[PDB]
Amino acid sequence: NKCDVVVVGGGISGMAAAKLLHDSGLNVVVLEARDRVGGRTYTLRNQKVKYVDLGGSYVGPTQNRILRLAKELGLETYKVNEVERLIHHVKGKSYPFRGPFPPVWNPITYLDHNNFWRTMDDMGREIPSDAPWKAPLAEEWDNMTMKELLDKLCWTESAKQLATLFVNLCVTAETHEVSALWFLWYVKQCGGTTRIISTTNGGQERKFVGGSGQVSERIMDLLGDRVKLERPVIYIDQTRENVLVETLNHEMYEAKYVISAIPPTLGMKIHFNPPLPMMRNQMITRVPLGSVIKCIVYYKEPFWRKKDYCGTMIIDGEEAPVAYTLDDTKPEGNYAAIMGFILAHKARKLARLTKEERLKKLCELYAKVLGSLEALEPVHYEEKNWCEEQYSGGCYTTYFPPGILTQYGRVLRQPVDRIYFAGTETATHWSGYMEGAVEAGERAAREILHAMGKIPEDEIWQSEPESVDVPAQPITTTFLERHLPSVPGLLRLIGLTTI
Amino acid sequence: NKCDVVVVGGGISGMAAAKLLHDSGLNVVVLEARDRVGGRTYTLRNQKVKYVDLGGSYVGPTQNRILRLAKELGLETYKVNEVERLIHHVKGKSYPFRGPFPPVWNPITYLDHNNFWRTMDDMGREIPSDAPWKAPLAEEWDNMTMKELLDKLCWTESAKQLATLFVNLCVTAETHEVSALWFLWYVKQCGGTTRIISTTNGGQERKFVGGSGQVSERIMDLLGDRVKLERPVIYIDQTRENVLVETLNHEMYEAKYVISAIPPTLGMKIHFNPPLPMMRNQMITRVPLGSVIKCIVYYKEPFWRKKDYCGTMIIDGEEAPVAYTLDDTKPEGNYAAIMGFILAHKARKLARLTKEERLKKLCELYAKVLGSLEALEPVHYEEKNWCEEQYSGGCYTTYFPPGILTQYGRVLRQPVDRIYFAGTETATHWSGYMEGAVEAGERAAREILHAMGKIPEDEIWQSEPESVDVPAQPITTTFLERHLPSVPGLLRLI
Ligand SMILES: *[C]C1=C([C])[C]=C2C(=[C]1)N([C][C]([O])[C]([O])[C]([O])[C]OP([O])(=O)OP([O])(=O)O[C][C]1O[C](N3[C]=NC4=C3N=[C]N=C4[N])[C]([O])[C]1[O])C1=NC(=O)[N]C(=O)C1=N2C#C[C][N][C]1[C][C]C2=[C][C]=C([O])[C]=C12
Ligand SMILES: *[C]C1=C([C])[C]=C2C(=[C]1)N([C][C]([O])[C]([O])[C]([O])[C]OP([O])(=O)OP([O])(=O)O[C][C]1O[C](N3[C]=NC4=C3N=[C]N=C4[N])[C]([O])[C]1[O])C1=NC(=O)[N]C(=O)C1=N2C#C[C][N][C]1[C][C]C2=[C][C]=C([O])[C]=C12
Repeated sequence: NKCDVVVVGGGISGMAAAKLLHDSGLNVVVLEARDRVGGRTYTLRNQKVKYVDLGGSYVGPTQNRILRLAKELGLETYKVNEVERLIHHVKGKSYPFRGPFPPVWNPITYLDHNNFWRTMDDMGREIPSDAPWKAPLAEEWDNMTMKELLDKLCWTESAKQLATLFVNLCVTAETHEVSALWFLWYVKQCGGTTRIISTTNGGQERKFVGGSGQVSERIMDLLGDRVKLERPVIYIDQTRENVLVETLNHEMYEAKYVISAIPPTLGMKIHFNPPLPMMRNQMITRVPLGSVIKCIVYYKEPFWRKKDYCGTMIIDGEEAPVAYTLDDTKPEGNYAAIMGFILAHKARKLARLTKEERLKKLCELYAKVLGSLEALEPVHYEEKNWCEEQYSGGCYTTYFPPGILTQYGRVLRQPVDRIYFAGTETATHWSGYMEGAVEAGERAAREILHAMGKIPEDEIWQSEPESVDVPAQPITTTFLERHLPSVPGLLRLIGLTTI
Repeated sequence: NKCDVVVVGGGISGMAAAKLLHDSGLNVVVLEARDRVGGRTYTLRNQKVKYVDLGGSYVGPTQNRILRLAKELGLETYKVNEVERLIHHVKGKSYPFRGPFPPVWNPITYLDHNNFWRTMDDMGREIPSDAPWKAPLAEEWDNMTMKELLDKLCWTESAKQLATLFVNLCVTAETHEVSALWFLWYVKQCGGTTRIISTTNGGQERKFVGGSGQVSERIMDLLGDRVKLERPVIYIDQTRENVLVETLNHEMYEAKYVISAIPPTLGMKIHFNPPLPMMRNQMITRVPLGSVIKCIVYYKEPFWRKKDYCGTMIIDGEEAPVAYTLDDTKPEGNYAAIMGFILAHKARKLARLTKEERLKKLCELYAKVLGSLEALEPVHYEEKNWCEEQYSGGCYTTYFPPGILTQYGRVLRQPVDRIYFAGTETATHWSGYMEGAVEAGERAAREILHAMGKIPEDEIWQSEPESVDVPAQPITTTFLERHLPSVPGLLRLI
């Protein structure tokens, strides 16, 4: 019934917010729509897999908030396997390699690939993490899709194809679906291209022992009966002295403040009194989530390792159901498995098939890429299509179509009277990730603490000490990477010498 | 409590559906979120204006369903004033003209303008009205914005600017916000460029005497206590023998079938059991509505007529708050007024001002364009910002960003178990308009009649006889319009 703060949503963001407020001495209630906590994280447990993350899973260096929260809750990490060679599969052929980036030998194609990644980061440096709409060329960049940007930037099909794969994998959307400004912001706010794509020293370095679902579960344990499951919020009324929050199962909650810790568009599932301000009213209809099926195929042994493959495959081409895989074997070396993502339009297309049909397609692809008949002998399979989730809307996160970020971006975390906004989408560092969920939840909680006069303004945004367990190596470039010309740059140099 | 069909939404589409079902002998209930019917139509009445449409207003030739429904309800139309000259205001100067298209005098610019409009219609001919995703180049066209298309097509800035205005005015969205495939479909399904932009012989020919709100109001009169106001639907349960529909004020309704007659994205305001199928679940997060403020400035007399101007202004440029106006004077010649639309990003930008500040900006603009100090002396002002509406989401209609129509378009009117889908967004002719609302409402109603075994399959989609009161003249082109080369075409000949 009556409390200090109602938190809507029991994903990592809502749970982090509720924990901070509870630890500060406030009476909190978490209203969660599902019969479980965790949201876009979900750890399945059964005999065949022990445990498997079907949602968010990976953590890495510079993600210090999720690492600190998880450590406090008694969790540990382990390293994703990257000992052996990675594979880039292009035009029906596999090319083994080492390092974060697939190597290119052709001098022209090399210049083009080098320029693409460099330019992504160059453009990123002009975009403020906390206010992308303030970039000098914000409007110009926001009014084009990533498809248009790639068409302008990439002078080789090889670079364009890899860049396209990169976009699909990063944001589970097509290049023509997303704003260039928003995408460039997204990469920059994760620390740039190298940091976002890397396993070793990047976002995919580690997983939690026992699954990421334990983060939300263990906070629920701490909060006890304060977390209310199967309580979808339907109505928020701010016309009176205290805020009134109503659920689908007819219960009413009274609070001084509310934290909305749900994906921005899912705010549409709530009826507001008074109506939302114009800008937010329209913003929440303009911000979809991406499309992905996460698929895990289990084998008797991690047979790829014997061929000096780590299990990482970057797979180009329309025919391939999965464009990217990682070894998902347990740290102990058992429950051998390959994790793959079916991305964007392919998630839409292949959802039509049965689970068994998708398993067959994946195994046949992996057999081709790994050059191994053993890939045709799976022992188990698990998958989750996030497009079907009423209380997620998709995965991994919210994307912005052309024109939206400059027009509506300012609104994302602007309080509406006594409602404050959390959720990973409102983060300024690793927005879209579990790390961003923690940042946003704790920041929203502190906004309320400030509103109550409990903390000063300069304490709303708090820095995070670097993890001792997961140290971050700096991102470096070589002299040649910095100064080699683009393709048009080389042609301009040719045009001058000839004159 | 218990009925045959629950209709969610009491706009024109929901009302048309409910009327058809009621007239067929079925027990219907309409659940409407607001304290009024009409939705994206709203007629305000007061002493100063008599009546004014603040939402949808215009009807015209080929819109035979809305015309027939309105006639049956006892309504009449009158013609929007287009007797005198139209004005095109470009680079700070007014150029009076006659006919639907503003003239172009520079020869290269003429070729470019001619080619733009022609190409829009050429492309439209390859897009099926009932299945735009089946266009031969559907994917190619859906994967680019209208901005990209205009950049490719328009070899002059003059043509590009006018084309941009056209897009903003048609769909209350920026060229970079919308799919080219969807926009080309939208124009084609209204009958093409000439039909959509024209007052005389086009979509803006007429208004209803007394306001368009009377359509929904008079159907509410016919249905009596069957329309429930201030009943926002929050929950639909299809797990049992009968469908259960719950409202925010705690009431429960039981029906054999449901019609959803709300904008597609507003389906998000309803919690579903079982959950929606994947494709619809995601579709309804990908389909926003446009942004517009409709503004009506009142004057003592229709003074523009004395200068041989009809009141139509096409106003280019970023500085102008309003890009397009029409004379909104009553058929009797009193309550003189100019109607203008503040479109897309300008609706967002200028919403920050006060009502009085917007009035001043409009009056100063109209004084400039009409070249008349009389424009600085308004007697009254009314406006409505549709962006602020929880139960509309915007106006005039839903737009599709790049990539959405091909991936999710098939889902729009696909039934979900016992839920059928109406709303103007699901129409195949004048989708986006009051006409489309009637088409979709009646079609959804007939889908249910077929499901009940009351009518055969071939009766779900029904043709409409042409209005005797509002006859349609055919759209024609000249030999030169058809065969004159584009700018690149002329360069190839050189
Ligand atoms: C799904 C997914 C997947 C599949 C994957 C992934 C992911 C996902 N991610 C993301 C995460 O998960 C996120 O971010 C988080 O989780 C979020 O959180 P938040 O904010 O909290 O949210 P959520 O969860 O959603 O929650 C919410 C809640 O609420 C609720 N509700 C609703 N509604 C309502 C409610 N309640 C009451 N009422 C109402 N009305 C719900 O239910 C919930 O619960 C991730 N992340 C991380 O970190 N990591 C990872 O891993 C992940 N994942 C992914 C990844 C990928 N990666 C890849 C590989 C390679 C690469 C490269 C580059 C890039 O960029 C990427 C990549
Ligand atoms: C807003 C607007 C404006 C400002 C203007 C205009 C318009 C609009 N339009 C459109 C119309 O209005 C529409 O289409 C209709 O109305 C629609 O109908 P429907 O489908 O039925 O829908 P609605 O209304 O929305 O209804 C719905 C209902 O539902 C309800 N709900 C929600 N949610 C819910 C509910 N309930 C229960 N529960 C829940 N949950 C609500 O409340 C409602 O009631 C139009 N149209 C026509 O036809 N006409 C006109 O005029 C119009 N307008 C406009 C126009 C413009 N024009 C321009 C000038 C020049 C030009 C050229 C070209 C083009 O294209 C255009 C133009």
